[PDB]
Amino acid sequence: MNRHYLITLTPMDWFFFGGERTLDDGKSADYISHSNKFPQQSALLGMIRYQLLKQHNLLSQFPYTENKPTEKEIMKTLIGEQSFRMTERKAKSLGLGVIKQISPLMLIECKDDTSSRSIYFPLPLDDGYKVSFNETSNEDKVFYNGIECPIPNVYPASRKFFDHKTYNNYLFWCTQGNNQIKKLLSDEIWISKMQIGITKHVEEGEDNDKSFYKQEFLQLKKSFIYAFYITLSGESELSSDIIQLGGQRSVFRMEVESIEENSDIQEKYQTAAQFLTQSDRLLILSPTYVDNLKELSALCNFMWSDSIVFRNIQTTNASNFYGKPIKSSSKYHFLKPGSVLYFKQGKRKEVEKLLMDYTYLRLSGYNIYI
RNA sequence: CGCCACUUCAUGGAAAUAAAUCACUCACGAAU
Repeated sequence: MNRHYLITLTPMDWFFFGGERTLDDGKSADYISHSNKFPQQSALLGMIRYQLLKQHNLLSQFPYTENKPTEKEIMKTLIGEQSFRMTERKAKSLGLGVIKQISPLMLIECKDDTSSRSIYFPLPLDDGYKVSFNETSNEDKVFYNGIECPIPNVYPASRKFFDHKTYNNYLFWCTQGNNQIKKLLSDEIWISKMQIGITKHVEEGEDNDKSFYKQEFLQLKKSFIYAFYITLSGESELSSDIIQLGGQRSVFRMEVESIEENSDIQEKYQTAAQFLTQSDRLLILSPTYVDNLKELSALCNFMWSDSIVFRNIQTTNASNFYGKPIKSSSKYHFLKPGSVLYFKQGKRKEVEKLLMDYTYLRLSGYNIYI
């Protein structure tokens, strides 16, 4: 039937998950490139597809080449005809091969024990404060670009009011304790180094395009690994290997573990995130892509949200795999993890319906909440 | 007037003292 795996990635060296105004972008190519802390789920999909072809010896080698029909059909049945695409955001099927669903990438801490792994999540933006939202006729009201919404009274749940100077919840990641949420600073998880690189020969070149590039390489602290859950169609197999995930040939180690069958991985991820639940808000655990933010703000009053940029590399089975890849023509803005959507009385169901209507994005571990 | 010699052969003090003990300039430049 279907087969469920847990896939742990261990950084062998300093990795580089980059992208936005990255190098070789032109328009002041901006040699200084900073690494994103996580890869896009598209990178996860592509890595899975690349390794699936590696196991079956179906990769493209040598300069521009061709394909015979039967290997084309086996690539169809294994990986799919087309990469992760934003245009298929409302397709009810993943449009790929044996891959059905992947959980959002999760940060996992591996203590030196048989003891289980602690799952670390970004700290909710509302953690530490209470939002009361007093609404009995006009007593206070705010317009967000021309929409009526209640007033967000925010107090430190410890009265005073929200001092943005004290606000440091965006710098923390959380995990479950006995009954205390364990807060970890982002620096205690990711260490960064700036690298200076040049081309030695020196030929005719112009700045941002000849030499002298600086890249941010991230290292993940000792006992921390990246993980996700995958469902495969059952006629394939995933083998432990050494992978390339990210930019500048960032090399990782796959440990593929088979979890017991009949296990919906979405329920597993939500069980992991259960300790952050609050009855009055929806916690965004992974980037979300509501097609109308004004529509969402209609039913949510205070959206304690941030934004991340998403851009995808678009390739098919027959594409120049050695060349400037085709990037997604549109830049897609996603809701940062840890974002808080505060809804009206009731009305939770149709905002959840708006969030889950992107079933293709739900399957690629994006619009996940708790 | 005649005759005639012996003795002694460096001790004490001063044995280095003071002034200068590194100074100025350059402390990275150009292309990338």
